[PDB]
Amino acid sequence: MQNITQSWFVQGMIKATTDAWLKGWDERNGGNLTLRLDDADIAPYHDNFHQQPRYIPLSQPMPLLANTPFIVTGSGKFFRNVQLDPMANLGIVKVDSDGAGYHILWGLFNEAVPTSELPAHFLSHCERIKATNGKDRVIMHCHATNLIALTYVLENDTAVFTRQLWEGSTECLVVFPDGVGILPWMVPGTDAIGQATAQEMQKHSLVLWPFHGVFGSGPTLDETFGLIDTAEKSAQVLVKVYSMGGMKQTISREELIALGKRFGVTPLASALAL
Amino acid sequence: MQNITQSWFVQGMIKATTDAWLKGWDERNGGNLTLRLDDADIAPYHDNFHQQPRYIPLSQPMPLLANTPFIVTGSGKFFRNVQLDPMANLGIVKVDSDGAGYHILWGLFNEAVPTSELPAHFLSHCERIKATNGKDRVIMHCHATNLIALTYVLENDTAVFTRQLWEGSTECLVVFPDGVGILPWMVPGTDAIGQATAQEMQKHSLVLWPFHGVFGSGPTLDETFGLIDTAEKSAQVLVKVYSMGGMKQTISREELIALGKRFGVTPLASALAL
Amino acid sequence: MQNITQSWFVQGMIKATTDAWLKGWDERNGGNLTLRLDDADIAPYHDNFHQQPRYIPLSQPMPLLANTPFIVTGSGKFFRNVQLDPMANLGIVKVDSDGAGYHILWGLFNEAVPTSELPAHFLSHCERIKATNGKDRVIMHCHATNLIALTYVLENDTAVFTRQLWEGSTECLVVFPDGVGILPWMVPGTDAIGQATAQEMQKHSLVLWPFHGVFGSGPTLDETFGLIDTAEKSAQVLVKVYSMGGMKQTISREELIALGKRFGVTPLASALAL
Amino acid sequence: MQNITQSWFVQGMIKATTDAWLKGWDERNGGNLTLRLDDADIAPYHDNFHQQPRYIPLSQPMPLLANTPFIVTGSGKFFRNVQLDPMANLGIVKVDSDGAGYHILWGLFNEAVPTSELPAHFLSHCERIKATNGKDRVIMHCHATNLIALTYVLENDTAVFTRQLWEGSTECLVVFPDGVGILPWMVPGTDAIGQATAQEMQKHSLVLWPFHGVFGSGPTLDETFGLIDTAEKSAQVLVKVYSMGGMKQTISREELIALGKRFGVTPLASALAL
Ligand SMILES: [Ca+2]
Ligand SMILES: [Ca+2]
Ligand SMILES: [Ca+2]
Ligand SMILES: [Ca+2]
Ligand SMILES: [Zn+2]
Ligand SMILES: [Zn+2]
Ligand SMILES: [Zn+2]
Ligand SMILES: [Zn+2]
Ligand SMILES: [Zn+2]
Ligand SMILES: [Zn+2]
Ligand SMILES: [Zn+2]
Ligand SMILES: [Zn+2]
Repeated sequence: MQNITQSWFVQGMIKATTDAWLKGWDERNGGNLTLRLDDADIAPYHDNFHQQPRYIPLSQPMPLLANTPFIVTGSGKFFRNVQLDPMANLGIVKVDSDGAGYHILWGLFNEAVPTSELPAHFLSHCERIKATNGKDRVIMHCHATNLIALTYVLENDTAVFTRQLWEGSTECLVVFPDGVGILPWMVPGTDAIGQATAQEMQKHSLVLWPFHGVFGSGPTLDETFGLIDTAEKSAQVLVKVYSMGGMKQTISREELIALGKRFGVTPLASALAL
Repeated sequence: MQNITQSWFVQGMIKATTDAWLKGWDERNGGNLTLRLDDADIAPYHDNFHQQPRYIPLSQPMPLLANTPFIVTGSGKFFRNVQLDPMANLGIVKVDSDGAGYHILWGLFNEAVPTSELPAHFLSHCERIKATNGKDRVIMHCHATNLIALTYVLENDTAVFTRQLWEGSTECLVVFPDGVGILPWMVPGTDAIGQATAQEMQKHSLVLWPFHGVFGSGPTLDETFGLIDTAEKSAQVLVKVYSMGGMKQTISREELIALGKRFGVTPLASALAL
Repeated sequence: MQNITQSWFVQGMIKATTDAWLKGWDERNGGNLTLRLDDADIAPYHDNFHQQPRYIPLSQPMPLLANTPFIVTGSGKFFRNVQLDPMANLGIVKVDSDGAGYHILWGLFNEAVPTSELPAHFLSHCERIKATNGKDRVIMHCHATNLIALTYVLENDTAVFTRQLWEGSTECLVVFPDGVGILPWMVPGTDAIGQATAQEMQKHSLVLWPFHGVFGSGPTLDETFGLIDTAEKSAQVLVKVYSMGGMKQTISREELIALGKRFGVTPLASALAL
Repeated sequence: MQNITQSWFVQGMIKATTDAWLKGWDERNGGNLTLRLDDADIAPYHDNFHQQPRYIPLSQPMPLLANTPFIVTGSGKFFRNVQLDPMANLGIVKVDSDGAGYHILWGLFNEAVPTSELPAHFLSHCERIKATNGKDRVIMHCHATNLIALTYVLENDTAVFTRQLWEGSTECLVVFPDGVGILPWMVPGTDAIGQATAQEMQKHSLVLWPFHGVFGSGPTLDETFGLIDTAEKSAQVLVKVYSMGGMKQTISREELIALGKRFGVTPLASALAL
């Protein structure tokens, strides 16, 4: 075809990672981004693939993802660098017929260790597929600065934290009416945190990791980035308000109820009851 | 002609939306921008228009806008993306001979729903035309971060809020001597908030929506952006000052009076009396 | 020659104004920048000049500036736009043989009112020429955000304010050992504020206008920008420290004395005595 | 060859300095960056070198660096300008056979004074070579804003300061398990501060200079920048948290212990014991 680096999905991965870098959310190798593709996306470019795509087994088979391709940021790669060398910093993988492993079709020098966070991402993709009847395609982790700061000062409780974010920008209830699930602090990279995050993804499109960052899902790169950006903007507003001594006034429960009815969403009951 | 994407007004819309994106004012699809044009602006490009421009009725006819073209950001579009694909994210519309509806001449894939916020914008354009004897041409809504934060901590009163913004940068009284009208919180997208905003636009070039954002008017894209940027800069200064424990000294009433006389403006009486 | 827009000084004016825009210091038409040139800079380009350069008298003759060319930002122009259209937003002027007026050689559509702030700038250039035996060539005014915020919370006194800025970054005493002169608030654009600023320029390379901004001088665009940037960086640090409850420790008088001796500067006595 | 300005190491120096400029860490001539090269890096370009490379003696011979080339930012140069004119703002130097001096092979107009900070950098390179069995190649000094602010409000003690940075982003213990060494304030540019910094570099990859900035080491430009960026991001989070009234909850000692075991690092004992 044209080269795969000019494909919609490589260009989209470059845009999202670069935008997140520019926001200050992705120091060093902090953050990861995975996008579920279709065969029709990657098929024109198959002669650009690795001659012998490396195979990586999954310890935990995921048959819901059989035969499914993804484009991913590599483990240890810097979001800042994706724009400079997408083939070095991104990979295209395809899960096998059994969901027992994946082949690295393109990128990452055909190496296994830059795909280390994929089994955790894959667990969350699976729960988002089920929760959204296949609409969601993206899992994005970043170190969203104000959301992180808030985890040191707000109660790390889904209802309470959700409610404050809803109050901090009018749009938030409409963008994430299901709220933001808040886990306990957990050691990153473990089976435990991957399972716990996927469990929260059953009920929320946003999950926070206290003293660490955020994990979001959505149907497209832009919608997923925009979801995170909306929560982080509210957080930014809140950090300013709290630094000024706290809220003198805010959006009321009654107003939040009226907002949800107008926009035809069901706000998370526990956060709305506060 | 040359292509319409290189026209002064498409390029100007790209600049304004991109600049607002870069300021952090327009997460996701937050914000909207409409610019009133003349027939002479768009006429050279008419063979670039949609073959059969889609017609959208206005529930509320606006004869003051008969035969008037505009360029607009689409409903649901991201300011960040305007620079990447102006034809997808912007539309050119023209109100009909009766003010009873508009045709989508260009952009937006000739679709109706990305023009959903136009009847509210149009109500404010009408009041600004009358208030400025036709000089004002732009309505801009964005989520200006520090202005939003201030609505949680200052009294949401036109006089009081105006006065603080005037104190937070010397230029402000000269740039917006008529002040900043502050509405109650209202559900967005409703006839109620569109009418209420237009009512405030009779008396002010800036209107704030508590816990949401700002709505500004002016004669050009740059002047309208600059108006908002001036208020938001003052707000940024104020958030820092309030975070440091508040004002030790400030611009006095007497100084604000002297400033207005030198620059030949009439400052809003209620804000000046404080 | 090559076109004058590619000249070192037009390119330098673009860089400085653009960098200041990007810092957030120059909303709207806030700020102004003037650079003293030599005839040898502009001579190659004389056939690019206005056919009949417009003449503007100076109410206050300045014979020290006889025959001297400058490149300037226009009155009412936006720093953001200089990069897009330097000829519209910048002018080259040359003071006449008597210092009684200046000709607009290039730019600004050969119009007088975008040169309105020049008589004030010229007064400060004159005092900086005398104070530096002709080394200083630049006067820069901008709305440096943290410096502005500090004028609401620190005593607006040269010694006190200088001392805090020296404490807020180790470099500051070495970069501006003569300190920062602080005026009372004054109505901008007046003969009074222009004279008062020039009077302070006799003793300091930096002057602050409370609740407004900063005015700096130096030998080159980069050194002048860097001077302002150094003070503003210290201010940024200070705003954070004050927002966190104030200094637990700081640079001592004894340390500031040792710093000045090592770097061979004489720190402003009043600020050092505190 | 191709020109040396397109070499990996000139391009890398441009990227790192530009990125640091954009972060706000390197006002004026604040900051310095040195990268240890191999002969094979520079050899293709030798006919681009100065005809007669200037020789600069070292007062303190450093035989560990005999025959070793480096690329460096010049003394007095602005990080902002490196991208505009790398040959003016960068130099390539090579230490002689005895470690008694260095030749300026390229850049800096073959002048001595823009290499003034090299003997201090070289002392730290020597200790990092020994501490890392030759893996570390980069010394970077910058004025990282939030780290600087924190030195006015936290105890300037290695253990205490390290512990807070570890708490302010989960990654930090894994990225700098050896902690951040904190010196007393010292007059910059002196033999004393260069020796003291090198002494701290024996035990830490990061050193802070209170009321001034940070000094980091690592194997590549990206890893060194990323190290600093990680500490500075944590600092940014902390400044927000402290401005909001302090931590309500944080990462516990027990959690930090579990984190270090999972990632196979030995956290600095004193910081972990708190
Ligand atoms: Ca939950
Ligand atoms: Ca009003
Ligand atoms: Ca003085
Ligand atoms: Ca130590
Ligand atoms: Zn992470
Ligand atoms: Zn709960
Ligand atoms: Zn809005
Ligand atoms: Zn009122
Ligand atoms: Zn000004
Ligand atoms: Zn005094
Ligand atoms: Zn330094
Ligand atoms: Zn200790």
